[PDB]
Amino acid sequence: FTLIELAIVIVIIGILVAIAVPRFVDLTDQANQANVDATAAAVRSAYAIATVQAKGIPTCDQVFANLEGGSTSGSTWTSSDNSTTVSCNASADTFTISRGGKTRTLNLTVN
Amino acid sequence: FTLIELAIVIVIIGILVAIAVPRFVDLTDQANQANVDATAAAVRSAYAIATVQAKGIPTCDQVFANLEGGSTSGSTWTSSDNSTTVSCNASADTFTISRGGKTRTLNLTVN
Amino acid sequence: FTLIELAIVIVIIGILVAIAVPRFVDLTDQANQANVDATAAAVRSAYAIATVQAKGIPTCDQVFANLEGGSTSGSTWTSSDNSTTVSCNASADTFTISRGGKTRTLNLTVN
Amino acid sequence: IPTCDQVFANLEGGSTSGSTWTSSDNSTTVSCNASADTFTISRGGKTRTLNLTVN
Ligand SMILES: *[C@H]1O[C@H](CO)[C@H](O)[C@H](O[C@H]2O[C@H](CO)[C@H](O)[C@H](O[C@H]3O[C@H](CO)[C@@H](O[C@]4(C(=O)O)C[C@H](O)[C@H](NC(C)=N)[C@H]([C@@H](NC(C)=O)[C@H](C)O)O4)[C@H](O)[C@@H]3O)[C@H]2NC(C)=O)[C@H]1NC(C)=O
Ligand SMILES: *[C@H]1O[C@H](CO)[C@H](O)[C@H](O[C@H]2O[C@H](CO)[C@H](O)[C@H](O[C@H]3O[C@H](CO)[C@@H](O[C@]4(C(=O)O)C[C@H](O)[C@H](NC(C)=N)[C@H]([C@@H](NC(C)=O)[C@H](C)O)O4)[C@H](O)[C@@H]3O)[C@H]2NC(C)=O)[C@H]1NC(C)=O
Ligand SMILES: *[C@H]1O[C@H](CO)[C@H](O)[C@H](O[C@H]2O[C@H](CO)[C@H](O)[C@H](O[C@H]3O[C@H](CO)[C@@H](O[C@]4(C(=O)O)C[C@H](O)[C@H](NC(C)=N)[C@H]([C@@H](NC(C)=O)[C@H](C)O)O4)[C@H](O)[C@@H]3O)[C@H]2NC(C)=O)[C@H]1NC(C)=O
Ligand SMILES: *[C@H]1O[C@H](CO)[C@H](O)[C@H](O[C@H]2O[C@H](CO)[C@H](O)[C@H](O[C@H]3O[C@H](CO)[C@@H](O[C@]4(C(=O)O)C[C@H](O)[C@H](NC(C)=N)[C@H]([C@@H](NC(C)=O)[C@H](C)O)O4)[C@H](O)[C@@H]3O)[C@H]2NC(C)=O)[C@H]1NC(C)=O
Ligand SMILES: [Mg+2]
Ligand SMILES: [Mg+2]
Ligand SMILES: [Mg+2]
Ligand SMILES: [Mg+2]
Repeated sequence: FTLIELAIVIVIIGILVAIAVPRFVDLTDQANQANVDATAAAVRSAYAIATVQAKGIPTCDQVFANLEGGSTSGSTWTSSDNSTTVSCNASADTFTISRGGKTRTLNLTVN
Repeated sequence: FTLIELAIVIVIIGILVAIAVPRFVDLTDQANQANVDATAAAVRSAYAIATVQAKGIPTCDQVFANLEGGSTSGSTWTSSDNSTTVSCNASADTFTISRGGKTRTLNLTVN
Repeated sequence: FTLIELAIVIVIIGILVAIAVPRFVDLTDQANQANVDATAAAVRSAYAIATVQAKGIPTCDQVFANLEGGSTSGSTWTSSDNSTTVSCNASADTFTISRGGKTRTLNLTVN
Repeated sequence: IPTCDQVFANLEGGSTSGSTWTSSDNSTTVSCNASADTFTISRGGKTRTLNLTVN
């Protein structure tokens, strides 16, 4: 390369640097909260559907039977990507929904 | 970097900019209205259930006992995320449901 | 940005596009039908309650006195969001319930 | 269902003249055919079509 071309390069490098560039940000807290909230809405609907199926107060299993996005092991349901959990305390008439420390609780009577 | 690579970069930057990009929009008015409406539906059902429990006209507390998503302090119920409110005027036979300035009123006889 | 970063961006844009995305659909016909049907159920109950209050065949006004979700101007009742209408033809012993072109008719004797 | 103008109101990088939006550097175009429930996006002969119901 000629000295002129190198001089031009030395100029242009200095100008294509000293742009702004975005930071990466750990937005997983906000996303986890929305996941927990959307899951809580789904649990309420799944419970409501279960009260028709049960013709009365539903069992914990009847509620989780109506959730699509995951699998269940006795008294708990887990999203297929394992981070979101739902669980009953059937004696405490309560569902807890949680993901990455974000959490929500539904006080729905269940057996 | 060579001058050719910088020239190519100067071209491509100018083309990956001058896309469209969406505006963020404060859609909280539309969402607040839907929250107030969904809550109003819940209050009507909670009231209807309360008329069976009460075997007659229900008390303001008997109505709020049938709402899941929050807590009550005398004559008012508040969503667990505190922005949605329901309140009785038991002398005025009225429930008011409100959130972020969006509001609805139910004229249900209560004591 | 380097040419490599722009190349990576050109690849990833092409893959985050060419997802599926849902269509918006005007489901207002199905929702309007359900509104008309739910309102028709309410009119039947309001009429039945009115036959006890009247100790006989009720007046058109005695029937609408038992409906919560709206207001009345002589011989018609309108939802507080004005789109759903109920009206008597007291000479034709008929109530018509309608919303957005969806309609239902109840042949209940009234005066 | 939104109008063609309500859709373009939400795009930042350009301007609109009835039924079309154009990037501020004028080469990228978007246009509605509101009767055909379609948006066409194009630039320098490269093109894409979205079948979204609009009025
Ligand atoms: C929901 O299903 C999913 C998959 O479908 C998953 O498997 C979940 O976990 C379970 O998975 C297995 C069963 O399918 C595990 O074995 C386990 O079962 C649980 O139940 C066992 C029998 O009730 C229990 O065993 C005990 C016992 O039999 O008494 C309880 C104690 O561990 C006990 N130990 C002591 C010291 N008291 C013995 C123990 N003995 C000794 C000396 O250590 C055994 C014989 O070694 O075992 C299991 O311990 C277990 O609770 C279960 N996973 C767990 C919790 O490990 C399934 N349900 C859920 C949500 O757990
Ligand atoms: C519903 O429950 C939730 C939580 O479960 C929440 O706590 C709500 O608010 C209340 O919370 C506390 C009680 O649990 C507060 O103390 C408060 O109580 C209300 O009732 C008090 C007694 O009736 C009342 O006190 C008065 C009084 O005793 O007369 C009323 C006046 O304030 C009065 N002042 C004057 C000048 N007349 C006195 C006052 N005196 C002076 C000289 O200032 C006191 C002695 O300092 O107090 C309280 O004022 C209060 O109304 C209540 N929160 C509020 C409203 O602050 C609970 N209910 C709801 C919805 O409020
Ligand atoms: C139910 O209540 C709600 C609110 O509570 C709502 O107001 C409804 O609509 C009514 O609202 C007003 C009354 O509160 C309106 O004035 C109107 O009243 C109706 O009754 C009037 C008197 O009976 C009637 O006026 C007439 C008349 O007096 O004869 C009838 C004719 O219009 C007549 N015109 C002619 C050419 N014959 C005259 C007219 N004269 C001329 C030369 O034009 C007048 C003097 O200008 O008026 C009204 O016309 C009206 O029917 C009523 N709203 C309407 C229908 O406009 C209330 N009831 C319902 C459901 O309507
Ligand atoms: C979107 O906005 C941007 C800027 O905000 C841009 O301006 C776009 O282009 C338009 O810009 C002007 C209007 O703001 C132009 O005038 C033009 O307007 C269009 O509408 C005119 C009236 O509807 C139209 O005129 C007509 C007519 O009035 O009938 C249609 C024919 O041209 C007609 N000719 C004949 C032979 N039938 C007459 C013509 N008569 C003769 C004898 O020639 C006139 C009187 O000379 O004119 C215009 O022709 C035009 O369509 C519009 N730019 C264009 C298309 O030229 C704006 N909208 C878009 C996207 O176009
Ligand atoms: Mg139980
Ligand atoms: Mg009372
Ligand atoms: Mg009659
Ligand atoms: Mg159309």
